[PDB]
This record gives sequence, structure tokens and C-alpha cells, in this order.
Amino acid sequence: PIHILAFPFPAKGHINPLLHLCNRLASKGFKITLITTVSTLKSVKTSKANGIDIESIPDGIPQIITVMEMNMELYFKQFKASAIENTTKLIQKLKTKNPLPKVLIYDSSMPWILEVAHEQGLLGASFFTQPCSVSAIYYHMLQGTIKLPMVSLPYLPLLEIKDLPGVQQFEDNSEAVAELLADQFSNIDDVDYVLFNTFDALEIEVVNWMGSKWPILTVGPTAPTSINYLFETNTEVCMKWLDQREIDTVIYVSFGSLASLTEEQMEQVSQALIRSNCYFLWVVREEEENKLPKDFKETTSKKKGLVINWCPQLDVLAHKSVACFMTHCGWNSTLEALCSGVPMICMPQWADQTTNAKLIEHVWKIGVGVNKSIVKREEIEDCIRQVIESERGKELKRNAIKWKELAKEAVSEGGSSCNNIQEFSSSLL
Ligand SMILES: C[C@]12CC[C@H](O)C[C@H]1CC[C@@H]1[C@@H]2CC[C@]2(C)[C@@H](c3ccc(=O)oc3)C[C@H]3O[C@]132
Ligand SMILES: O=c1ccn([C@@H]2O[C@H](COP(=O)(O)OP(=O)(O)O)[C@@H](O)[C@H]2O)c(=O)[nH]1
Repeated sequence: PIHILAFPFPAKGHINPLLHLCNRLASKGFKITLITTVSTLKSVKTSKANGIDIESIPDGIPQIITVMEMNMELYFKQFKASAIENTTKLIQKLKTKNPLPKVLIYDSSMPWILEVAHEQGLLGASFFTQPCSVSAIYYHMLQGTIKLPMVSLPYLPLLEIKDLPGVQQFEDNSEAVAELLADQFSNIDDVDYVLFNTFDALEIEVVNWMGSKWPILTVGPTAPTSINYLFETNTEVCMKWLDQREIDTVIYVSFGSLASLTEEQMEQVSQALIRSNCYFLWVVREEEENKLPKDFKETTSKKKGLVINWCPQLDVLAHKSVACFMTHCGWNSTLEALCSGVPMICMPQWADQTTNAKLIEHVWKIGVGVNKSIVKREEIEDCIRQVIESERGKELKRNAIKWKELAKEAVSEGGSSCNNIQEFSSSLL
């Protein structure tokens, strides 16, 4: 049995898509060892079902994402040095056990792990967790074609400056983040396999352009559109609440695993959802409850809402009661919603979320965007009415369903992503 090592960047939007790919590979008979930091493992609550081996390495910085943002340039470099040393030591240990590791799939944000793989005699696969269109922008930043602070780039829609990946939002971490994004392509010619969590039909032209430079493998959605979650997802509570809701009546709301809204912005969102008279399921992370309005969680949301610190997002987006998804437009949420046929209300915050919202609204045509003044309740209510009631909203739903069907083709036999995972799997045999 071929033994695959997997090393995501320590954040849920990087762990989860690689985990789903690992589950697909394990179903084809590969042994998987998933390398997590101690900080990630502390939140891991369920993994006996997975049958994947989990091996921990130290965080490598003081006690992990929240330490990192205090000083991105320094602490990302300390994380890098520690991870290079600790993954080397772990691989040395795994080389004393059968089956021996053959390949290391690592997050594309850590391109320097390629040199660890090759030094240890492993193949290296860089796993890109953002779409081809956004990754192309990072390639152009590495080339100096573009510097991030109307924009035409090959095979991308014309973009406003607001649609470029947002790094100014990180203030003093701005420059450090821009260099890290561009670094994803710093050794691409030396990578053994280039894996993208997308499917061809979603971005035909830029995928074709990319494939003219390097052999790339589109293998997405990796999510299985359970063994599906590592972290606490409150599945029973969420799914029983959804099961009491009628078709097309629920606004699912989530800003992902990282982004945080100000107390004032949360007030705007809370009131927009109440004045809307729709049922809503709003993921508010535990460390972000306290910025909700006074009696919001315990009383005023009780009639129409479920406010929860984490949900089983794949199961929620697959539920017929969900009519639309108010999202920060992180790539996993965008692709999971698209593959589930769920139209979106885009409220992007930073990095690739800005560009994803543009693709959602103007290319794939499965969502509407809010306009800032902060984003006010009336703006949110207006977007909800657009999606939930208006004729335009029915068009967005039909478009989302057409993409769901194309994504279903891509991952089924003979589809582009199924074939590419097969090709990857065969190359290892
Ligand atoms: C700045 C920050 C946002 C605020 C929040 O409290 C956390 C902040 C620190 C971590 C930061 C995060 C923004 C997204 C990242 C840059 C992302 C990443 C890393 C390397 C790369 O190549 O591509 C993308 C994953 C995570 O490293 C991020
Ligand atoms: O209540 C939630 C909210 C999010 N997710 C998952 O967390 C990931 C969020 O990734 P994304 O790229 O959308 O945004 P990020 O957190 O990286 O900003 C996705 O895998 C979601 O499926 C989840 O399982 N439950």
C-alpha cells in the first residue's frame, strides 16, 4: 500500500480541503498520515472513524494563527524554520516503519516543504487551496506583472482595484502577506505534482493557460459533495433545526474560520437578519460571541434563528431548507456552495475573498455583493430580498444548479477531476 503524507497549513480552510482529498485517496487504498501542529490537534475532537494516522509537530512559535498576526513576517519565518526541522524529524521516524512514505502533499502556501520532501527522497505535491484564477494573480505578483496595494490579466475578467486580493486590510502585515502569496510559485518548476482544488469547467481558459506552462491536476471539489470533520461541528443540533425548516427558507450565514467582524458590523448583521423575516443559521465562533447584541443569542434570535459556534457546513449547504448563503467568500465556502447549488450573498473581507466575490457575482453569476457605506442592514436586507424573493434570485438559483451539475460531472467517473485524481493515483503506482 502506497503511503502518502499530507501537511496542510494550520488553518481550517487549508486543513479541510486537504483532509477531504486524503479521504478520497484512502478510499482508493492509500495509507494516509496527516501532519498537524499541536495547536490544530487541540481542537481535533473526532478522528477514530477516519482511519487516517494523525502525527503532530510543534507549533514552532509562541502559544497559532493568532500569534502569527501579531508579526506576520517574523512569525511566519519562525513557523517555517520549525516546520522544516520538525517535518524532517517526523519523516526520518516514519522511514523506520512499513509502509514507507512515497509522497508528501503539502499546502501550496509552504513551498519550501518541497525541499524537505526531495531531501528525504519523497515526491512532492503542492496543493493549492484557492482557485486557478486567484492563483494566477499570485503568479503575476511573483513575476512582477502586478504589485498588490482597472486591471487586465490574461484569461481573467477585467477587474477593479477592489477585486484584487486584499492585503491592505492586514495593515502592517500587508507586505509580508503579499510576499507569501507570491511565494507559492517560487519553485513551481521543481514540484512533482501541482494539484488545484477546482474543476476545469469552472475556469476553462485560465486552467488551459496554466497547463501550457506546467502539468497541473485539477482535483476539486475535494469535499465529498461522518469522517468528514475533525472539529466539533454541533451536527445533531444543526441538522435537527434544519429538518424543522421548509424548502428554501433558511439563510445560512458564516464568515469562515478566521475573519472577525467589528461589534458595530455584527449589530448591522444581527438587525438585518431579524428585520428580514427569514429563518437563519448563523455561525458565530465562540471567541466572537460577546460582540453580538445583548440578548441576541439567547432571546431575540430564538424565534427565527439558530446561532451556533460551528456547524457541519457541507451538511448544511446540502440541506434543501437553505435558500442562500451569506458568506465571506473564502474559497472553500464559495466552492462548497457552488457545488451544492446554493446562491450567495457576498461580503468578502480580505485576501482572495475579494476576487472570489467578483467571480461569484460576475463570472459564475450565483451571487450578489453588498456595498459598503461598514455594510448597513438595509443593504443586507436588500440583498436578501434580491436572492430570496426577486426574479434575479431565481436566475442565480438556476445558475447555481447548473454549476452543481457540472461539479457533479467533474467528480464522477470520466469527469475531469475524477480522471486527474486517477492520473495522480496511477503515477504513484
Ligand atoms: C493576516 C491573517 C488575517 C487575520 C487573522 O486574524 C489571521 C492572520 C494571520 C494568518 C494569516 C491571515 C490571512 C490569511 C493568511 C495569509 C493565509 C495564507 C498563508 C500563507 C499563504 O501563502 O497564503 C495564505 C493563512 C493564514 O496565514 C494567514
Ligand atoms: O460553521 C462552519 C464554518 C466553516 N466550516 C468549514 O470551514 C472551512 C472554511 O474555509 P473557507 O475557505 O471558506 O474560509 P476561511 O476560514 O479559510 O477564511 C470550510 O471548509 C467550511 O466548510 C465549517 O465546517 N463549519
